Amino acid sequence: DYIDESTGELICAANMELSLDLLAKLSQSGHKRIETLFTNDLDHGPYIS
Amino acid sequence: SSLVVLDSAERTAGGKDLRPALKIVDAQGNDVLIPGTDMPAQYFLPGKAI
Repeated sequence: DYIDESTGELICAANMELSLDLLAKLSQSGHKRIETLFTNDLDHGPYIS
Repeated sequence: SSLVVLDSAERTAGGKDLRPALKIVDAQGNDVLIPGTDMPAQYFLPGKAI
């Protein structure tokens, strides 16, 4: 769940669909180290997600 | 190589709509037509087709 430290408003929550606009706001919160998931079907399909 | 068309059992969640077929064309890449009609011949291979 990445919050913006400077004000602490909930910009984006855990386990959500990925969109262009929030990526910009996110890296501007000063957080330049994020954690994608590996769900490629076949060997590791989207089960738990 | 022998191609085997997998049934729903080993298919993922996305591969459910794709209905398999061997489509019959010409040397130029044009669709050859079924007898007396304008159908593009699409012989849809059912389950477990070696």
